[PDB]
Amino acid sequence: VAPLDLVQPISDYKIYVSENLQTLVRDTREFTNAVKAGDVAKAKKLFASTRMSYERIEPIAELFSDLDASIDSRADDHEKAEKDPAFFGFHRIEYGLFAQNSAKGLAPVADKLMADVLELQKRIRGLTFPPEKVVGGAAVLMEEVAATKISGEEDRYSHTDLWDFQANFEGAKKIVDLFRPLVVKDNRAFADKVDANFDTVFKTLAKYRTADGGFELYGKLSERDRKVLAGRVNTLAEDLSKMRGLLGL
Ligand SMILES: [Cu+2]
Repeated sequence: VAPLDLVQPISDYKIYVSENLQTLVRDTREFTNAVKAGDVAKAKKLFASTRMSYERIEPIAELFSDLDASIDSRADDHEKAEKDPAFFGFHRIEYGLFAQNSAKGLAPVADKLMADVLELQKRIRGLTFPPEKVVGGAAVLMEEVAATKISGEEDRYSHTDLWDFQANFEGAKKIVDLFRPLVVKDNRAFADKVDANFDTVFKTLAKYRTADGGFELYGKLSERDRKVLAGRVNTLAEDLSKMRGLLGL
């Protein structure tokens, strides 16, 4: 794959990233202001779907590692866990909303979160996307979805994990789709494989959908169901890992 042939997919991935940030900013506005207005109910129904935008751009969170750890960090990323004042973002607000069932003291965390999403948009505006970090970030995100997220660790309090899994798989697929034209040149069998693998994982999550387009609580998956998904998700990581090889990255 010639270097110049990598320019096209990246710039389209950026438009993609942009549209998700346009959608995130909006949904985070409605979401945060519901939190600050003490409407614990509205904020709970908006939580998972709001994050989908953020969870689809997670294959490149390294390119904004600081805003990542501000927006989407979790309790065990802080030495004082759920009562650490360094804990910010969705999952901090998730604790109050779902676990403790209140909005008390969440107004500060809400505005800071609104700030970070705006700052994330401002960043990516003029941020360049290394192709190996785009493909590589995808493969690893699949690696950690199968290895670590599978535990239910990301949304401890709401158990909205399947929303996030879906958004991760969708964001990762988008990348496979934008690179398929370069890949299919010498590895059509492999491109076809990757599609069928993603298709499998989507068909797997679809068993947990409801008509709204939402998902059952993650607890509802037995530890056997978890291991079956993990195996299917791990296949995705493997492919993205070999896809970046095949493209010369
Ligand atoms: Cu996340």
